[PDB]
Amino acid sequence: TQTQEFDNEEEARKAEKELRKENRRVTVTQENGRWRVTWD
Repeated sequence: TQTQEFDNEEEARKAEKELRKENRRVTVTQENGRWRVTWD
């Protein structure tokens, strides 16, 4: 469990699609904006 924030270039969505193929699981959360993808 590790909070990694990304750009607003939408490479957080790329990171969802990419890191899932290697990392345990990523959790994309734009709570009040700010693409905070917490990967395990």
